[PDB]
Amino acid sequence: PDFGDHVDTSIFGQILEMDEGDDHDFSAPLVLNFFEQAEETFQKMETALNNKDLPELSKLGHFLKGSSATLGFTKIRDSCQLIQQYGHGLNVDGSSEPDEGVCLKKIAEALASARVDTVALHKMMREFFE
Amino acid sequence: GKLRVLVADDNTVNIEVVSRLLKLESIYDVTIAKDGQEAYELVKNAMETGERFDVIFMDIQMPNLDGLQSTRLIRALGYNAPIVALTAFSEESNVKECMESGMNEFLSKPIRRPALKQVLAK
Ligand code: BEF
Ligand SMILES: [Mg+2]
Repeated sequence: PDFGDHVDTSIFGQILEMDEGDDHDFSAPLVLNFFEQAEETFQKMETALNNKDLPELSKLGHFLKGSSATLGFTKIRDSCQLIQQYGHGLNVDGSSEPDEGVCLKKIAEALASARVDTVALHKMMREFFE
Repeated sequence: GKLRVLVADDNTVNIEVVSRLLKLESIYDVTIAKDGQEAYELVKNAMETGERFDVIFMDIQMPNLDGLQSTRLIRALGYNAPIVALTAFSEESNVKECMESGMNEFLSKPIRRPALKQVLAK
């Protein structure tokens, strides 16, 4: 299907090659599992923001970065990269942010992007896999 | 003939991908660890029962005990077979601390058949 900027086709295509057939025997469960994982991860991130645990958020960002990276979900991966860095108190340019508030805020902004892009991608996928 | 492999990661998505790639390479005896404490326990058990893991795949970041620390403990036990890092690179020299911890080879997510095969050949 037409995924847009939501999926790197080359990387996602390699996942489809891991199917034994055209029935998406491997791919469809895997992408289904990812969405379960994504939702749970987002919920653990919200708790961590509430507890204002930047280290926990850094680990959660990195956690989901690996699964989104494997499936070629670049938008979610990049938001996850940002949550990993801001959780380390790191800006994009590599500088340290002393202002915890800014880190918390920017993590929330990146999490918002991830939730939106996840919903968008959930439809594209639910169609394609059928 | 048959390889006995340990895969340690906290992310089931990455586990299932690695497991498929291993199955494609005719490797079926694959044990899973969800964190680095389980990984240590499994290697300890494996040495206690005399069943050697021929290779370990070790994610870096995991709850309870991370991959770096698990690897150091594993080397401390006297397990001397290869350990391969499953990484999601945010830096380049991240490998140095990994090698200092006892890891041998390096795979960066996304993991694919070409790179896994090169590791297994050696
Ligand atoms: F959690 Be691992 F370092 F991808
Ligand atoms: Mg991990």
